[PDB]
Amino acid sequence: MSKGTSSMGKRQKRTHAKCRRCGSVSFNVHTKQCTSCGFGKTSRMRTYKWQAKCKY
Amino acid sequence: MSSINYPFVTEKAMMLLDENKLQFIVDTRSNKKQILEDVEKMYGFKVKSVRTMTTMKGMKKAVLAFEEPEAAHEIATRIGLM
Amino acid sequence: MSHNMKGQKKRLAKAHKQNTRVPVWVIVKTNRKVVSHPRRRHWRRRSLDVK
Amino acid sequence: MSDLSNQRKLASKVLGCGLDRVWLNPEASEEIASAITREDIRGLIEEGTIKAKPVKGVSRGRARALAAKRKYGHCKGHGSRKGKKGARTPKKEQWIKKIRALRRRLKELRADGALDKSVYCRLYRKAKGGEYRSVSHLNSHLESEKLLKKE
RNA sequence: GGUUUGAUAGAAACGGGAUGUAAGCACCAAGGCAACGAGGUGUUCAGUCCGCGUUUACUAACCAUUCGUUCCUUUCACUU
RNA sequence: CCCUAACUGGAGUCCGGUGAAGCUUACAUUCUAGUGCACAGUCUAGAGACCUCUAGGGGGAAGUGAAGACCCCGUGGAGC
RNA sequence: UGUUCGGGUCGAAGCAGGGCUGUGAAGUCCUGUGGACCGUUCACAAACGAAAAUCCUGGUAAUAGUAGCAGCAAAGCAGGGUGAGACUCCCUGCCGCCGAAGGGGCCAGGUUUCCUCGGCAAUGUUCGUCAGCCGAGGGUUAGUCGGUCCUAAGACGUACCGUAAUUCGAGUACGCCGAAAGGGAAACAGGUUAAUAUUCCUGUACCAUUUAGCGUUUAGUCUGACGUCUCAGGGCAAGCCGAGCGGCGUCGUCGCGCCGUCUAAGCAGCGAACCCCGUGGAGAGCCGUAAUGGCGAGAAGCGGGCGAAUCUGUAAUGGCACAAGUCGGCUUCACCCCGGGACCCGUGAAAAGGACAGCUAAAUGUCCGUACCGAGAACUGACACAGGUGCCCCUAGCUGAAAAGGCUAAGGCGUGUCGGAGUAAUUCAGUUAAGGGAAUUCGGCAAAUUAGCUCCGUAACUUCGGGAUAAGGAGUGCCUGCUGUGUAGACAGCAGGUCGCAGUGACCAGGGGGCUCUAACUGUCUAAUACCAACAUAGGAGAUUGCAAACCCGUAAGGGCUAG
RNA sequence: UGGAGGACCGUAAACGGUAUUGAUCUGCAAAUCAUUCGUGUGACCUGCGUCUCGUAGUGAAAUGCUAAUCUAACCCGGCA
RNA sequence: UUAUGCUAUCAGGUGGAUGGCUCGGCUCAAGAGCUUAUGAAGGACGUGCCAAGCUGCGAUAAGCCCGGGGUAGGUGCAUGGAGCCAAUGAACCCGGGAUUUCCGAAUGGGACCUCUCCGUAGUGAUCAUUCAUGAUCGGGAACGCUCCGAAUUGAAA
Ligand SMILES: [Mg+2]
Ligand SMILES: [Mg+2]
Ligand SMILES: [Mg+2]
Ligand SMILES: [Mg+2]
Ligand SMILES: [Mg+2]
Ligand SMILES: [Mg+2]
Ligand SMILES: [Mg+2]
Ligand SMILES: [Mg+2]
Ligand SMILES: [Mg+2]
Ligand SMILES: [Mg+2]
Ligand SMILES: [Mg+2]
Ligand SMILES: [Mg+2]
Ligand SMILES: [Mg+2]
Ligand SMILES: [Mg+2]
Ligand SMILES: [Mg+2]
Ligand SMILES: [Zn+2]
Repeated sequence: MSKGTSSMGKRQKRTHAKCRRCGSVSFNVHTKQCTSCGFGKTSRMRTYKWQAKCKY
Repeated sequence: MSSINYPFVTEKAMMLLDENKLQFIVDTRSNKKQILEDVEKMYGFKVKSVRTMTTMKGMKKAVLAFEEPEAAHEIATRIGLM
Repeated sequence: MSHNMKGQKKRLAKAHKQNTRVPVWVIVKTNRKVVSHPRRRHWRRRSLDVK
Repeated sequence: MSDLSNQRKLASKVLGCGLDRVWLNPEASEEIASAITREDIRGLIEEGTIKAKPVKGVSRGRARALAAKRKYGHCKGHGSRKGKKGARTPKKEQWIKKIRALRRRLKELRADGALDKSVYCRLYRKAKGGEYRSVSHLNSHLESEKLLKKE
C-alpha cells in the first residue's frame, strides 16, 4: 500500500461542511468554526492584514 | 402565503383521478396540516390524508385523498384538468 | 443512498437544474453571441461543492 | 426490429425471472415490439409469445447413485479420505454418543430393578471412567460378572 | 511453378502410416434369493485418424485485365 | 549449465479503423588520419558514396531524461 | 504633446513582393489587398527599438499515420431484423466467463447517472443505428423502515476567573449537542407502474399521545444492560431423500432428469432449561452432566408455581395457466432460544424507554430521507484508472475437512469496449526435452522435486514444554458381499474379484537433513529502493518522591500523572 | 474425558509486503500487476465517532508519519 | 513525365499577430462621508409564458402603491414566437411608503442538519434605571486612537 493513488480512495468523508454565514465550504466539522469567515468562533468576520499586501 | 400552487398533472398524476386522489404542487415550506386546511378552505371538500413528497426540481407534490366520493373529479372539472 | 436533510437536497436540486443548456431562443435573440454559461457540468467530473 | 431489450427487461420483471430466461418469439418480433406496458407483456405472456425458459438445474442422479453406494459403505476407502481423522468424525461427538448410550442402558437397568443402587453407582462411575466400549460391552461384562439381580 | 494441348491444390477410392481391438449384441464373471455386477472373451491386427503418395478432370486453375500508346492533337502518319 | 531444440497463448511482422509523446541552431550518404580547449559526420588531406522504402538488434551521434547528489568555493543556509 | 505645413472613400493605416536613394539605421516609390484614418517643419517627453534569459503567453511542426488500443477474465459464430450505412444494436439458436464473486442487500459518497422517446458534431481506446453521452419529458407518496428520542468517547454555549486584550485559555456550576452499524413502542402477505413501494391499493392487524367514562399504586425494584474462549439441549431458514399428482427435456436403446406440489404478521393455546415453594428422608455412600459437579447448612423421588425459541389452530382467500396444490423422513449451519464451565495484575458503558392498574369509545400521529449506482463504467485516485473505499453483510448442487481449487444452477454477462491474417526474426507468460546433474553463478537466483489421509517409526539437543509432519517407510481406485458404534445422520473396519504405465490418477497439496553467526520467542519498522542482527518485549537493576510529594504543562487562571 | 495457549497448518476472508532484483517503467498505477511469501484467537484486523499539531503532535524510534510535502508541514504576509 | 526531393515565388487551408476602433482600467484633483436588534452587510434557496448564467426582487418575489419630472411607446445584460402593459399617462429617473422566506450581530433551545424542536407566542448575553423603558453587540476602501510586537536585511561576518 502507498501514499499516492492507493490511499486516496479513502476520501469518502468530509472535514468541512458548507457554512451558514457565508455559504462557503469551510465550516470545520470538528472545531465548529468556518475557516473563511470565522462563524462559530466570533461574531465579527475574520479578516487579517496578511490576507492582502502591505499598501506601500 | 398560500400553500397551494396548482394541481400537478402528468400521466401518473392523472392515474389517481379514478382513485379519488388529486396531486398538487404546494409550497415547500408547508406541512400536511396546512395543506389539508388550505385545500378544505379553497374548495370545501373534506380531506382524509396527505401524501407529500419533495422532488429534485425543488418543489413539493402533495396527494390529497378525499372522503366524499367524486370530489377529485369535481375539483378537476372546476379547475379544467379533465 | 446518502441521507440528506432538506437544505442539502434543495441545494442538489438547484445544482441539478442549473446543469442544463441555454434555451434556443436566447441564442437566436442574442445573434448567437450567448451560447453557454459557466454552470454547465457533468456528474462524472469535479464533484459538487454543495453539501 | 426496434430494441426489444426494454421489452425483455419488462418481461423479466413481470415473469419474475432472469433477463436471459426470457424466450421472446423470433417469429413474432413485431408483436413483442408492440408490448410497451406491463399489461401488454402480461397478454403476450398468457398467449405464449413471451415465456420464461426452464431452469437447467444441476442433475443429481449420479450423485444419488454415489450416495447409495456410500451408504452401503463403498466409495469411501483410504484413497477418498482427504480430511483429518477428527474432521470426518469429531472425538467429542463420539464420546457424547458412547457415554449417552451407556448411561441410558444403566438407567433402564436401574429402572426395571435388574440393577440396584450399590452396583448401579459403580457401573455409572465405570462408564464415566471409560471401562466400557459400547452398550454391548457393558452387557457382556454384566453377564460375565453377574451384576444383575437374577431371581 | 501450373493453368483444359492440364495432375497445380481439393474431394472419392486405394497404397503407406499413427494408435491399440470401437459401439451394439452373445456368453462368462467374484458374488447376490433376486434386480444388478467392475471386468474377461468373440464379432475385431478392430474402430478412429493422417498438415504423405498413386489412380482419377469429379469440382476449382474460368472470365477477364493492364504495360509494351507521353496525352491531347489533326505539336498529326491519321479514318468521318 | 554442457547446448540448445520443438511446441502453445499474447505481442511483433502484414492488413482495416482510431491515434499521442520525448531529443530538434542549421545542414547531414559516410570512413581513416591529422589539427583544433589535448575525444571531429561539417575543419585539412585522402578514400568511398546512385536514390527511395521495409525489417532487425542497438556500434556512434562524448544519444535522451537533469542548472551533479562526489570534490571545491560562497565572509549562503538548516538540523544536531 | 506644443507649434508650422498638410494627405485621405478619385481610397488612410496595416499586410506580401519588387524599384530607387542612403556607408547604414531607415526613408520614399510601384504592384496586389484593404475599408478609415494618417503624416510633416521647429522643439519636447517616454510604459521608446530584441536574436538569445533551460526567458513568458499563444499557435504549430518533425518524431508519425509511429507507440498504445495485447500480458491480470485469450469470445465469439449462423440465420433473421432494423438501418442510407452493421464484427460491434435487437431476437433466436449454438459456444462461452463469473458462479463464497464479476450474483443479492445496503453505509459513506455521487446527485438524476434512474425510466420513455429522439439523435450521433464531441465523449466511448475501433465503428456504432448502441450508450452511465447529447436533447426533451417523467419518476421518489410512511404512525409501523430509518432519522427524530437517549446517552458514550468527546465537543459546544452562558456565567465566574485569567489575559495588555480578544474571536484566546484550564477548571468549576448550569445547560446543550454527540451514533442512519450502541440503546430503541408498533406491519405483515399479495397486487399495481415505464420508473415508487413493509410507504400507494386489497385483506388482516398492531403501537403511541391526548379527551371522556369506569378504579387503583406494588414505588421500589426489575429490564434496557453488557467482555473473551469453549460446550450441551431445543427450534428453524437453506439443503437433501421416498410415495402420489401436474408440466418441460430426453427418447439410436433405456426410463430416467428438471421444475412445482405454496400460506405472512396478528390473535388463542401448550411450554425445555434455570429458579422458587410444599413434602421427603441419603452414607461400609448415593444422584447427575459433554465436562466441571450436588448433598443433613438436607441428595434422590413426588407434587405445584414462574417460564423460551418454535409448533399447532385461525387469519381462508391471496397469488399458481382457476395444473396439481396432498403427504412422510433426514439434516440444519455461520440464525434464534436456553443453560453450564473456564480466564483475567484485562472486570468488559451510560441514559432515555419499558413491566408491575388497567378496560371501552373517538380523534390525532407534524418534519426530513425514500429514485438510481454502491463499484474491473455511476464513490475516490486528473480518466469508462488492473489501486483503494467493500469482501461490509448474505450466497445453491457434486467432489472434498472446507466458504480451498475444479465443474455446474440461479443471477449477472460475451464491455476486465478494436478487429482481420496465419508469413519471419525478436519478445511477455507457459509445456516438453535425450545423456550429464550445479560443471552455471557473487550465491542453487529462477525452475524442478515432495505434497492429502491412515498406519508403522522417528535422532542430536532441550528451558522437559519441545524438536516432530523430524528423518525413513507401507497402503489408497473400481466392483460384489458384509460387520461394528451411534437413537440417527454418518463414522470405522473386513473378505473376495478386477482394470490401468499411473488409484490424494485431474484440481489441491511440506523437499529433507547437518554445522555456525546473530536476536530469546509472538510482535514493530524507513507508506514510495533497507522486514534486518535494528525497535519493542517479559526478566534484571538503579534513581526521585510520604501526596500541598517526585516529574511535567501554563503568562495566568488553573492543570496532566490522578476517580492514582 | 477436558478444551489452555501473544500455540501450529491454512485460503485471492482480513492484514502485511519476502524473492523473482520478473512484468510495467512517456505504466492499469506519480509504486500497480503476476508467481512466491509472513501473521491469520490476538501486543489481532477493521467500519463509524471523537481527541492530540508546527520548534508543536504522534512515533514498538526510521529523523518515520502529520493530506503525493518533513533534520521543522501547508496557506498568506514581512518579500520586489 | 526524374520518383522521394531541394530552394524561391504564387494560390488555398490552419492561425490570430500587426493595423484601426473601444461602453473598460489606472493615476491625480474636488466634493461628501457612517450604517446596524424599527433586524444591516454578506450568504443559502426561491423568483421570468417559453429563462440556463449574471443582475434585480422576496411567497405582493426582473415586482406593488403614492407626490414630482418625462411623454409614446415599454416588456434588464439579450430589438426571438405569442401575449401583456400604456392617453385612467406606463416604461424610465428623484423623493416617500408597502412587501421583505431561512441563516447571518442572529438574539426562545439546537446545529457536519442554512433547516429543525418546543410552543406556555419568545427582551440571548452584559448593563443603567423611577424597574415605565433604554444602551452595547455586526459591517465600513483606507484614515484615527490605545496596547502588544518579530525576522529577513544593513554594518560587505
Ligand atoms: Mg498596511
Ligand atoms: Mg415522507
Ligand atoms: Mg551547477
Ligand atoms: Mg571572502
Ligand atoms: Mg522572439
Ligand atoms: Mg491483433
Ligand atoms: Mg466456472
Ligand atoms: Mg468513435
Ligand atoms: Mg442526540
Ligand atoms: Mg527477533
Ligand atoms: Mg533491542
Ligand atoms: Mg498461518
Ligand atoms: Mg505525505
Ligand atoms: Mg514569501
Ligand atoms: Mg550584514
Ligand atoms: Zn463561513
